[PDB]
Amino acid sequence: MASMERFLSVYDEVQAFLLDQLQSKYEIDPNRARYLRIMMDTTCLGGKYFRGMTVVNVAEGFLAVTQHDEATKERILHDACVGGWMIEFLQAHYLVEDDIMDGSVMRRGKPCWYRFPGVTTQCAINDGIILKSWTQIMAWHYFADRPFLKDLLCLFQKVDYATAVGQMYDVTSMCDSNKLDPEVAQPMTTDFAEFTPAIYKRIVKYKTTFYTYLLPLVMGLLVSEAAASVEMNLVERVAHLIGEYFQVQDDVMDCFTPPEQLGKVGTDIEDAKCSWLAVTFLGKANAAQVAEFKANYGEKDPAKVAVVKRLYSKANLQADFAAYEAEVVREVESLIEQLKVKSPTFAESVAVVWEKTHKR
Amino acid sequence: MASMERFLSVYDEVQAFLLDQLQSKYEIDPNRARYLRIMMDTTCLGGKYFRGMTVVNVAEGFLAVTQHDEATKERILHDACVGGWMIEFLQAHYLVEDDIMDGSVMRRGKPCWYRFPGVTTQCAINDGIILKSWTQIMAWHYFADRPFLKDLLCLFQKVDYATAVGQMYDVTSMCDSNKLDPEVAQPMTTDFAEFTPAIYKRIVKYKTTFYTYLLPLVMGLLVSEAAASVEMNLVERVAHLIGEYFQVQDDVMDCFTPPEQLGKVGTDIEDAKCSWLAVTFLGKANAAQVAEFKANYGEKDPAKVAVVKRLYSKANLQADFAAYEAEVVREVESLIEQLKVKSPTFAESVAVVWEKTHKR
Ligand SMILES: Cn1[nH]c(=O)cc1Nc1ccccc1
Ligand SMILES: Cn1[nH]c(=O)cc1Nc1ccccc1
Ligand SMILES: Cn1[nH]c(=O)cc1Nc1ccccc1
Ligand SMILES: Cn1[nH]c(=O)cc1Nc1ccccc1
Ligand SMILES: [Zn+2]
Ligand SMILES: [Zn+2]
Ligand SMILES: [Zn+2]
Ligand SMILES: [Zn+2]
Repeated sequence: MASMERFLSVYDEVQAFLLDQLQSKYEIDPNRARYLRIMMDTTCLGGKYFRGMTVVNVAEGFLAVTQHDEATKERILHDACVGGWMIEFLQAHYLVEDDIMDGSVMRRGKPCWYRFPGVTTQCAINDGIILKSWTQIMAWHYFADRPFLKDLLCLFQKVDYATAVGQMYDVTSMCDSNKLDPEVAQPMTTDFAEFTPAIYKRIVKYKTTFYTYLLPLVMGLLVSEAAASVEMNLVERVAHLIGEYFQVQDDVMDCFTPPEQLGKVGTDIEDAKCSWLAVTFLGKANAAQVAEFKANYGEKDPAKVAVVKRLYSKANLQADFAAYEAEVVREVESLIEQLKVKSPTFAESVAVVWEKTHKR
Repeated sequence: MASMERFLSVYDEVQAFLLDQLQSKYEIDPNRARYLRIMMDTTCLGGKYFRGMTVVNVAEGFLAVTQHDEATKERILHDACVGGWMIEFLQAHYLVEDDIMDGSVMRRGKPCWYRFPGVTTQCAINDGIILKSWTQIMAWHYFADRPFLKDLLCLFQKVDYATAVGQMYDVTSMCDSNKLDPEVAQPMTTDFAEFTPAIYKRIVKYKTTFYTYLLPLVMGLLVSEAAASVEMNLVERVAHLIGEYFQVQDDVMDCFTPPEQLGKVGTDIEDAKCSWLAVTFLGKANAAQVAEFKANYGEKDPAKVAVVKRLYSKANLQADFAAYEAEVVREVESLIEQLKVKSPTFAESVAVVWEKTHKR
């Protein structure tokens, strides 16, 4: 059975389990069950399933080199699919809530969930809470007797937390740290002194890399009972590196990819985000350019946004990106090589992860 | 050491642990650490700590009748305080998010968190996410080697889920079930056919009773290694009963307690909530009264809200409340008696829980 079909069948299984349990144990009625079914499909389906499928990929890698009964192979694959879905549902939680937080309009060419006419923010916040609770219901049901249950919950827990910490880092990235105060409305930074590579890296490391690359990799090891075949510090390092790279790409696209292609109208400039473009622009700009940046950034006014886009174009940031790219290639290759010492197989899964990110 | 002082010291300990771990492991800076410290205090402190203190109370009950080394008594009490804080932080999560969801103004005589000038909804949603992640960080750290860790996480998990399901039941309670559809903006019910005792009970059972009464009781049993001294079905029944009663009281107060006393301006009528007053009014009203209710309920207009308040006054709902109260007294006493069969001590903790609710 091909990986994607297995993964998608498990979605149907898991959905049916969750909705059946709401009827038998939580006194739900059919109309609310239908609402939740539609919520799950709309928020969890329709992406590329990169994260969930990485869990499946890692597990398949181990199966190819490990002796097992056929029933055991199927069990490990079912586990990897459920675990993949846990990550996809955790992402869905964060997308729902983030879209609300940011007042976002679209996501993947469709309205944000909260904007659906029969949803509203009042329900959507709670819907996003339910998305994440479903991750736990899945784990407790499908993995109840599994030897990796503890380590899987503890890891999941840490990644979730890191993610929420990263969201805080993100939404506060255009404030001056020394001015943060719940009592005082937060001015946008005037100096941009905190738009540095190191500050940027911290945002991205927590907000994206733990759930997008670390969790899928390590969950595939856990459901494979293979975490002792890897040096965990190398897994962390490679995950944080590829994940950073993934975000820089996302930041570039926000500014330069046509809205129809992107699935949304990017607003990083208007939102004054600490993006890779802004940090790298401020890293090479002259005094006059920095001044023109400060006068136009973080403003909804389209004339000012176009001034910022023009400043990025004239600044030839494509060249800084090529250079960053080349350095990421060196380091990712270095880590992959290091991972071969203890597990060729896992090194190869990381290679696959890298190819799917590198050239996308 | 008195229970409240122990409980409050543990708060300081747990806060310090969480903020220290954010500095040493999550790369946090001092200003964001301060923001989170202020968030925790503002959202978790200042209530009566009924829920957290119930865990401590149950545990103290067992200590009085069980042989242990002094160090063990202290360990069990420390555990009960951490576990109490887990519940208080879970409530804080839900209050933060619910206040946002409902567009609430005040809570306990202070502005809702999201309304603080340097917070905003964009941060507050995430803050509420962090509140709940902190429950898990506490459990994994303080209870890592504990024999009850599994059962405690699994229970916690189920209660959290039940709560989010109850929130869905609540926010959808003024819609016609058969009209729920994410594609279509939801009209308020015109018939009120779903304002029944049984539908009401389901809302309250999930939205409040699991986290307010069941979880504190059962967490006190778990940290005491005493869950085999009780019949769990009796614990559930008594928890659901007292919790229902607690909510009916809350519903009455929303309408009739002066705003300064309540800590907020109650808006159940304007929000068209399925309250105990509305269900009991519709249960005794004549045709003309029902018609006047339908014309005025669920409308911000103060003239219409005063018409609804007047209809409740003329309907002498105090008498239905006395009658309900008397029946709750019978049943709670019956369950307490039943609980004495296997544990006098735990029966007595439930009595204390009841006295603190009954006459408050
Ligand atoms: C363009 N420049 N050259 C490198 O080698 C790295 C960067 N910028 C960067 C800063 C923070 C995170 C990721 C990339
Ligand atoms: C201005 N130009 N037009 C596009 O479509 C993309 C870019 N520049 C770019 C910046 C950083 C990395 C890669 C490309
Ligand atoms: C007033 N009436 N008499 C009872 O004995 C109970 C109710 N009403 C009620 C309905 C749903 C939940 C809780 C109370
Ligand atoms: C109208 N009246 N004035 C108050 O202050 C309270 C009530 N009535 C009431 C309704 C149900 C239960 C208890 C009291
Ligand atoms: Zn965001
Ligand atoms: Zn982006
Ligand atoms: Zn609410
Ligand atoms: Zn209320």
